[PDB]
Amino acid sequence: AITLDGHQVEVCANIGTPKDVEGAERNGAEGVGLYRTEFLYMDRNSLPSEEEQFAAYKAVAEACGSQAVIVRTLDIGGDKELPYLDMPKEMNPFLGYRAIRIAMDRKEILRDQLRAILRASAFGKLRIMFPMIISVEEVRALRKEIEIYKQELRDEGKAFDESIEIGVMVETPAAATIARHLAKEVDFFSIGTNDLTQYTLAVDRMNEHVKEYYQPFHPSVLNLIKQVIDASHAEGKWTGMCGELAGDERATLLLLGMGLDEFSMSAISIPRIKKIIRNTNFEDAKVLAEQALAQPTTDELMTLVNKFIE
Amino acid sequence: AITLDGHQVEVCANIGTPKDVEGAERNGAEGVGLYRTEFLYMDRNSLPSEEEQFAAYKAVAEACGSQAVIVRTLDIGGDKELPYLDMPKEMNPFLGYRAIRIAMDRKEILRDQLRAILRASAFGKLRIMFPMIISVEEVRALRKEIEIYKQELRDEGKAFDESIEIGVMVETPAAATIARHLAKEVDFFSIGTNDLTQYTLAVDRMNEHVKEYYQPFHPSVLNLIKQVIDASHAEGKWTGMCGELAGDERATLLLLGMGLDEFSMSAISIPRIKKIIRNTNFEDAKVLAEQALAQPTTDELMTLVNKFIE
Ligand SMILES: [Mg+2]
Ligand SMILES: [Mg+2]
Repeated sequence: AITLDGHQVEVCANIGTPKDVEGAERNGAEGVGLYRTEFLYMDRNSLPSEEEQFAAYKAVAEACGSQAVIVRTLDIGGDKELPYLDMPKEMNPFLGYRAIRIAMDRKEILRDQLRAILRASAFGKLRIMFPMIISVEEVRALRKEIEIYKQELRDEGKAFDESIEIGVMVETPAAATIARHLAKEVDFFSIGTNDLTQYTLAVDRMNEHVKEYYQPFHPSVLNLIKQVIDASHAEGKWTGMCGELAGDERATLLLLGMGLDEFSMSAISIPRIKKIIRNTNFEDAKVLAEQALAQPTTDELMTLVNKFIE
Repeated sequence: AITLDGHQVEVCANIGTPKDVEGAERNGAEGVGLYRTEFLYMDRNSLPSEEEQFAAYKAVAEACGSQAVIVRTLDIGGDKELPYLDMPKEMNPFLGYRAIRIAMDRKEILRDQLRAILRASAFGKLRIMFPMIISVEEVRALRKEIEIYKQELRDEGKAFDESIEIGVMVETPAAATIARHLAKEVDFFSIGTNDLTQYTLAVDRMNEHVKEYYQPFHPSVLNLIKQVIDASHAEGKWTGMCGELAGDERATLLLLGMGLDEFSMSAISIPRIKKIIRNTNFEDAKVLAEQALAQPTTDELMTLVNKFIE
C-alpha cells in the first residue's frame, strides 16, 4: 500500500494454518507477515517430522505465488500442555524454557524445522523468523546451524533457497535494546508487540488482577518499537509488526509515522488498514509520531493520536 | 567514598530488619540504600499494623543517626508468601499481582505502610522507594495518596518529614525507558538489577532450565542502567543500585564509569567495594564504560571489562 505522498508499506496477513491463506487472498494481503507453526506440534503424540512440516511449508510457499511468507519457528512453552514434549513444570513459563530456547537445547527440533523450511523455500519466497531472541550470540549460533543445514541439503541433493532471509521476531526488551547490533546480523525484524508489551510492562495480560496494566500504547513500548525500526533502517534493513497493534486502526497513522515498513494482521483487518494508509500523509504522520512518543503517560499519548485522527 | 580524581559516590548497606544496622555500621556503611520491608509481612497470619511497622521504621531511622535510609515498600506477591491475603494462583507471578500493584488495589496496605514511614520520618532521614513501577501515572497516584496521608497525620497531630523524598526502584524495562519522564517527578532512582535483568532478558533466574540466560552483564541490561543514570542526571537527580550487581567487584569500575551515584549492598561487601572505588580513576572508568556498553555480546563486554581491570 502507498500513502498519499508516495510512501510504500507492505500490508500482510498473519496465518495460523495453510487454510487461512484463502482469507488472506480474499482480503487483499500483499504477503504473509507471520506464519505460525504451532499447529504442527499440537494435538499429537509425537514431534512433527521434517517431511510433515515440509508438506505444510511447501503448500503455503506455492499458495502465495510470488509473495513472501515469513515462517516463525516453534514459539511454544510449558504454559501449553503438550505431554510428548516433556516440558518441565515452571513457576513463570512466560520467562522460561520456551520457543527458541527449546529448539536450541533439543537440536532435533531446530534441525527438523529449519531443514523443512529450507527445502520448502525452493518453491516460493520464504523467510525464517526466530522468536524469543535476547542476544546477538543466539543469532550467530542459529546462522551457523542454518549454514550447516544448507550444506547437508546440498550433500543430499535437495533444493533450497541459498539466499533465504533471516529475521528476529523482536518481543523481548533485550532485543529491542540491542537492535542496532542485531540489525547487522539479520535481514529484518518483526515486532511481536503483544509479548513486547507484556515483558516491558512486566504484566501477564491473562492475569485477571493485573490485566489493566497491559497497554500496547504505553510510551515505553512505542519508544522501544521506534528504536527497533530506526536500528533496522540504519543498517539498510526493514521492520514489520505482526503483533495485534498492527491491525489496530487507532495505531496505523502512528506506526506509519514511526517508519514501520510492514503491517501484518488477521486478514479481515487488511482492507481497513490499507484504506487508512492510502489516505494518510507520511510526512504529517512522522510529525505526529514524534509528538506522540514524547508524551509521559499512555493517556496523554493516546489523547494526542486520537485528536490527530479526528 | 571518593575516587582518586575526586568523584564522590555513596556506599550504603542493604538491610532487611533493624538488626542488620549493626553490621552495616561495623562495615562502614555511609547509609542504607535499601531497607526491605518484607520481614514485616512474612512469617505471620495477619497484615502488619501501622504501629508495628512504625516501630521497625523508627528504630532504623534512629539507629542510623544522620544517615539516610531508603525504605522500599511491600515488594512481594503470591499465596505462598502472603497466604493470609488469599492471593489467587498465578501462571506467571513474576508478571502478576505483586508489590505496588497489591498496595494500590488494597489501599489499607498502602495506607498502613506509608503512614508508618511518614511517622517514622520524624525520627531520621527516611526516603520512600516504590518497586515495580512502570508508569508516570502510578507515581502521580502514589503521590496523591501520600498527600492524603500527610494531611491525616497533620489532623492527628503526628510529626512527619514534610519534604520526605520519593523514589522509584527501577526493575521494569518500562521504567528504564521512560526514565527521563519519571526523573521529573521523583527524587531518585535505585536500580534493582536482579529483577531488571530477569524482565529485560525474559528469564526467571530460579528456573534451572534457563538459568544460563540470566546475565546481569548483558549489554541490554547495562545500557538500560546507563539510560536511567543519564536521565536522572539530566533532571538534577541521582541513581543508586541496590541489586546484587552493586556488591560485585567485577562491576564496580564499570558502574562507576557509567556514572552510578550510590552503591548499596550486603554490609559485608562494603569494605571491598569501597576500596575499589577509592583506588579508581572516574575519568578512566568513564572511557571504559563507554567502550564496554558498545559491545554486542555479554562475553565481549565482560572480556573488555576484565582486561581493563587486569
Ligand atoms: Mg512470545
Ligand atoms: Mg522485584
